[PDB]
Amino acid sequence: GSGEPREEAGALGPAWDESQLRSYSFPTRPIPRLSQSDPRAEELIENEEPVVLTDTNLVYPALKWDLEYLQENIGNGDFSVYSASTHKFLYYDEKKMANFQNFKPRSNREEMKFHEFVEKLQDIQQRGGEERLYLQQTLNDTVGRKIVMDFLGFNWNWINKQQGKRGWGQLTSNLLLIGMEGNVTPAHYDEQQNFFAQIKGYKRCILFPPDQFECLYPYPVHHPCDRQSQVDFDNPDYERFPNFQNVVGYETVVGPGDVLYIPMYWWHHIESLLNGGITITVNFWYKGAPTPKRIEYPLKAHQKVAIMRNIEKMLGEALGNPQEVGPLLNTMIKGRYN
Amino acid sequence: GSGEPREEAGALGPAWDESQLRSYSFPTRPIPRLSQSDPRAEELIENEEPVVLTDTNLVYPALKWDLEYLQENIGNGDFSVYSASTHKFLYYDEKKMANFQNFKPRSNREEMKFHEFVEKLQDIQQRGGEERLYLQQTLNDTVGRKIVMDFLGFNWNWINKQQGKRGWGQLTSNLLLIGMEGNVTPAHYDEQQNFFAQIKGYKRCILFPPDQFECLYPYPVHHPCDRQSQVDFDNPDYERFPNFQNVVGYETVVGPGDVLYIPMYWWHHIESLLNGGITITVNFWYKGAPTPKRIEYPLKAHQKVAIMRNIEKMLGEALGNPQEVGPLLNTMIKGRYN
Amino acid sequence: DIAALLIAAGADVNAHAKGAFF
Amino acid sequence: DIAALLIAAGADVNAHAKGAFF
Ligand SMILES: O=C(O)CNC(=O)C(=O)O
Ligand SMILES: O=C(O)CNC(=O)C(=O)O
Ligand SMILES: [Zn+2]
Ligand SMILES: [Zn+2]
Repeated sequence: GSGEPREEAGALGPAWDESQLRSYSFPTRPIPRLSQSDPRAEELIENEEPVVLTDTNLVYPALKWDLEYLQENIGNGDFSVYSASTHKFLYYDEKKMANFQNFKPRSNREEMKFHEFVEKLQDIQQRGGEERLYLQQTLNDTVGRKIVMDFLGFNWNWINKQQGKRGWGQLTSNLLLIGMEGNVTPAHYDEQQNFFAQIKGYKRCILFPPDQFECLYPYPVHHPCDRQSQVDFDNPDYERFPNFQNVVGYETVVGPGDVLYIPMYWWHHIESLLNGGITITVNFWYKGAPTPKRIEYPLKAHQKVAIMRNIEKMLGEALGNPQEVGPLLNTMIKGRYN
Repeated sequence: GSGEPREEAGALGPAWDESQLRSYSFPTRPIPRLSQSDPRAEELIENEEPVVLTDTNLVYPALKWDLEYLQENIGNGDFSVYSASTHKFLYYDEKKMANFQNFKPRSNREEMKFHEFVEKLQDIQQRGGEERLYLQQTLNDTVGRKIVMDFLGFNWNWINKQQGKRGWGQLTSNLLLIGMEGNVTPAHYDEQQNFFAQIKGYKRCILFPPDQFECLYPYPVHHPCDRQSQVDFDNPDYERFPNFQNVVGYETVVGPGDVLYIPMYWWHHIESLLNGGITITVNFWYKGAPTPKRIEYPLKAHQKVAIMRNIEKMLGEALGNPQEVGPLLNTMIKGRYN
Repeated sequence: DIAALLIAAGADVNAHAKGAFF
Repeated sequence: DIAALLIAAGADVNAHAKGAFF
C-alpha cells in the first residue's frame, strides 16, 4: 500500500523510504493519487471513497509555514498541546470521563502559548527526552494578521464548489495539527467530511471503510474513546478482537501540497513518518449532507453505524445510567439472537 | 409449591393429588390463597404480585357450566379450536409467520360450531385417539341469551372496583378456555393484567416474575412465538439456555370458584391436571395503567422488558427487515459490551 | 421524552381474535 | 419517522474545542 515513494522534483530523491513506516499485521492497497481535474477524482468523492488530490492548491499560502514563521505570526492565543510518553495519541472526550472513572488517559492536554510549545519541543530535543508532543488546535480570528492573510488565500473557490456539489453542510472548523516524528493518532472515525491538507513533512494515512466496523471494535458510545478503535495495532488481542484478523486497509503517504479526502464514517489511522521531522497539517471539517427524504433499502454500512450509535445513546438515556447499556444489550441477545 | 391438596367440602376428599402434576426441573414456592376481604390480598394486587382469591364470586353464574349446558345455550357462532398431537399448545401469532417461513406450528387452529367441538371431543375419547383439543375463544354478543344472562351476573361490582383502584385501562376481552386433561399452555407473558377465573376442573399455574427474563429466553419479538419461552420445559437445553438452571417459580392449583391474579409481564405456565377431566376457565384482560408522568430510577424489571421489546420493534422497522435485527445487535455487542 | 417512548408498554396477549363483549 | 430518527447522523469529531474561523 502507498506504492513506491515518489521522486521529488529537481532530482532531490525519494521523499521517504520504507524504513520510516511502522509495521502492522494487516494488508493494504493504495489510495488513488489523482489530479483535481480528473473525472475519476470527482467520482470517488461523490461516491464517498477516499482519494489523494495532488494539485488543489488548497493551502498553498501555508506551504511556507514552519515553526519560526508561525511563532512570529500566529499571535499570543492559547494552543492545546497533548503530551505523552508513548507515540500513540489516543483521542478522548473529557466530558465523558465522569461515566468511566477507571479510564486513565495516556496523553495529557496542556494549554500554552505557541512560543511555549516551540521551547518545550526544543528542550525535549536537546536533552534527548522520550516525551512526545502533539499540538491540535482549531484556528480562529485570534491568530495574527499574516496567518489571517494566509487563511484567506486558501483555495476557497475549489473547496466551496465541493461543498456545494456534495450537498454538505457548513464548514465547522479547521484543525491545525503539528506533531513530532513518529507520532500516531490511533484508528477512529469522524462524523464529518474531511479534506486533510498536508503542509510540512509526511504522514502515512491508513483508512478502513465503514463496513469494517465488525473488525475494529469501537469503544462504547458513552466511553471517553467513543469512535476510536479498542484494538492496539502494535499488539492486537485476537482473543478479544478476532475479526481484526480480517481487516484490510487503504493507505497512502501525503506530503506538502497533497490533500486527502477522508469520507465521513471512514476509519483512519494517521502516523508522522519515523525520522521525518515535524509534520504540519490543517484539516477542513464539513457537516455531512442531510439524511435523505426517501430512505432506500438495503441500507448502507454508514447508515447502520448511525443506527447503532443512536441505539446506544437512547438506551443510556432511558436506563438513566450508561453503565447499564451493556447488561441490557447482553440480556436482549443471549440465547435469543446469538 | 401449591401445598397439600385442599379438602373438598362434605368430606369429598382431596380434589387432586400429586400424581396428576407434571414433573419439572425447577423449584417452586406457593402462591398465597386468600380471601378478597383480606388486606394482604389487596396489597399483593397493588404491588403487582400474584394471589389466588378464593371467594370473589367473580364467575359464580358460570360454575354450573359444562359441555351440555354450553352446547344447548352458547348459540351457533364460530369457535377457535386448536388441535395438536402433543400436550403442548404453544401460542403463535399467525400474522408474524411470513417473517419466519421456517416455523411449522405443532398445533393447528380450526373454526367450528360448539356442537362440532363437543362431537370431535367425544369421538377422540371413544376411539382412544392421541389427538388433543383446546378451545380458546373470546366471548361476545353472539352467544345465546342464557350465556348473556350468566355473563351479566358476574361480579362486576368487585372487578370494576379493582380496575378503578389499580388505575387500569379498559377490559379488552374475556377468553373462554376449554381444554382436555393434560393440556399445557407453555410459559409466556401477556401485556395486559389478568384475572383468571377457574370454572370447571383444576389447573396448575406456575408463574415467574418479570426479573426472570434472563432465565426464560423469549423468542425474538418478530417471531410468531413472541412473548413465549423458547425453553422446552420437558427437556431443557442447558447449552442454549444455561440460566434456565436458575429459574424459580410460584405455583398454585386453582379449582372452581378460584380467581388467580396474573400480573402484567409475569410469565405463566398453565396445565390442566392429568386425569382430571375437562377444564373450563374464563379470563378478564385489562390494559395496564399508563406509563407514569415522572419515571423513577432505578427502573423496574417490567420497564426494562418494555424497553427491550421497543428496541427490537424499532430496529426491525429501521432496518426494513426483521431478519437483520439479530446480526445488528451482535455487531453492536461483540468485543464492545460482552 | 425518549425514556417515556422506550418504556411504553404494548398490549399483546395470547388470543388470535380480541373483542369486548358488547 | 422511526427509520429517519435512527439513521440520523451526529457530528462528533476528534477536537476538544470546535469553532469556525470567523
Ligand atoms: O492528523 C492526525 O494525527 C489526526 N487527524 C484526524 O484524525 C483527522 O483530521 O480527522
Ligand atoms: O389457560 C391457559 O391455558 C392459558 N392462559 C393464559 O395464558 C392466560 O389466560 O393469560
Ligand atoms: Zn480523524
Ligand atoms: Zn397468558
